[PDB]
Amino acid sequence: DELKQLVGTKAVEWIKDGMIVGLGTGSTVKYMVDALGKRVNEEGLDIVGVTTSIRTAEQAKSLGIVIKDIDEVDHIDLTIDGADEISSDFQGIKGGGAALLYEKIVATKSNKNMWIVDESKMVDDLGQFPLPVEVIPYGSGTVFKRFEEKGLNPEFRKNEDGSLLHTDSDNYIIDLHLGKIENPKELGDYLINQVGVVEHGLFLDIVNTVIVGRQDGPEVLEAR
Amino acid sequence: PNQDELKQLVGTKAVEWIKDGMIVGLGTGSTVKYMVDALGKRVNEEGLDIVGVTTSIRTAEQAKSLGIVIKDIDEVDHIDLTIDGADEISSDFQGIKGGGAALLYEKIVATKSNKNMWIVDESKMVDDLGQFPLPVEVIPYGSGTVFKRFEEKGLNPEFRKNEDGSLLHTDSDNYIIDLHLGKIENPKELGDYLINQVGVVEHGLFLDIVNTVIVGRQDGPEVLEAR
Ligand SMILES: [K+]
Ligand SMILES: [K+]
Repeated sequence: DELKQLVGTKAVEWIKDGMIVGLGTGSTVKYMVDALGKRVNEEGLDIVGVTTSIRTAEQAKSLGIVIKDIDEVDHIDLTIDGADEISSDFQGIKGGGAALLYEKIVATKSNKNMWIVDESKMVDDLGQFPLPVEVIPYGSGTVFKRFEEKGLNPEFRKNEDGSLLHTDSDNYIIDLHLGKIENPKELGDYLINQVGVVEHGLFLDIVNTVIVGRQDGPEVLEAR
Repeated sequence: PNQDELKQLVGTKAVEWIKDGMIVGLGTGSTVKYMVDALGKRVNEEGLDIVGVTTSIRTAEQAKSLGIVIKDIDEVDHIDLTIDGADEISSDFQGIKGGGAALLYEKIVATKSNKNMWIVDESKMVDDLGQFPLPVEVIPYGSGTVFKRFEEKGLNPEFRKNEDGSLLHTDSDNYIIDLHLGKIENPKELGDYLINQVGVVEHGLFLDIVNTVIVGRQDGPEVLEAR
């Protein structure tokens, strides 16, 4: 929590008056949103937020931040979100919290993307964290069998009570337990070209800046 | 009229490919309607034994009303043959589908199927695809943004509406944007672009899929072996 809070506080230095800002999810982002509300309510910062989730929208609105729908703004200047893993090549896995689709829709509209993470999220190669894939329910068992045959070690995502998780768009999630993803661009191409795959959790050539929480403070890394 | 008679002709001709014990994918549309009627006849009046796998809620409603057994696609381990319609078939046997808004489940079923047969009246045969607007199935969240990207890309998009003017919802509860492209000279490139767009679930280009086409002509059905 200590690392998350220094990073969330540092991140809001990137926000400028007049901006439209995408706000992501996670414990790390929660600290950032609190520090953003601080600036809005003490320093007169004027901005509009777009969020990847309800929980964040409700937090931002309780702080007096104006939130609009994605299709109500003509651009997003900067989106600040967390990540489940970030590799040495600055490719990400996201959607551990099941919102990979809306996260990618917000990221794609955004001019810049910043990810804020503690040190434990930085890996050499992606793949220890299971890769989520959003799948149309009808035929999802057959998609699962294709993934099993390819060697991707698929598992359907469950709610705490063991029922199938349904996403915001009413799809299922299949997590792939891959171990190591040496070629994420090849895997992403395979996945998106499978019938019934709506989106996957590889966020490739997206993040521009990363802020990493280390024991000695936040470190800023430029990706692209 | 003449067009209904051609659709009737190919729908009746198509059911000859159906044999006892097959698992058959059932398409969607006004031509498929005749085929499902013909299949029902063979089931109820000839004791033909098969299992159907549907591509839309409409087709399942028709098949159930006829006593055709329908199984979920994930309850069958293979599909022998799928018989569906098409909005356009090009001279190299590529298709546009989705005029009936069922492109996604149509493509899911076709992909499981060992063989795919399309049944059409002669008006469906084109040299190049594209006069018929290309349907694209899109996630609702962010779909105005997607629409604007297509507009900027010069793709002439239009959201699919019901007859009352409200937005059409597909069986999976997505929207459809039809693209008024006029002529599509490189459909593989176009398919690749569309599927790579965030928020696009599936598109109506059905490339290197169809095996057999039955075309209803003025002098009868012509069977074309595509691949
Ligand atoms: K896909
Ligand atoms: K897509």
